[PDB]
Amino acid sequence: SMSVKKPKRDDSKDLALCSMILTEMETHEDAWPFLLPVNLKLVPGYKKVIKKPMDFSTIREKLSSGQYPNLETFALDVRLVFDNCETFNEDDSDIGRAGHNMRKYFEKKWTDTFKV
Ligand SMILES: CCC(=O)c1c[nH]c(C(=O)OC)c1
Repeated sequence: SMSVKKPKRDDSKDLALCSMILTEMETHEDAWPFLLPVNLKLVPGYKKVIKKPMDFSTIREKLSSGQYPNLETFALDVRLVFDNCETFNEDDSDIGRAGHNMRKYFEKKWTDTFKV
């Protein structure tokens, strides 16, 4: 509270570390469904069903332009990518599978990078 400061983790490397994780995401072989925004004019349903579209290139742009206040807002957008994917795709589809795989890949890198 006021004048009662909690000790707080060093956050000076967060931007660089998030960029690094995002690069590992981008270069994963199952990243292809998520590299670019879904084409809202070629994909039926998507615009109406998915209220907040998100993809790696949009995350990269936001990261590169200081639009994440902290690492948690970054993780929220990354998870949003995979939550959208689950909403729109069958688990037993290539894209569905890819989403699960990439989510797992992210969360381990997240834990290993920041959870001490
Ligand atoms: C034609 C199908 C298609 O373009 C598509 C289906 N699901 C998705 C998607 O969820 O991208 C992440 C794209």
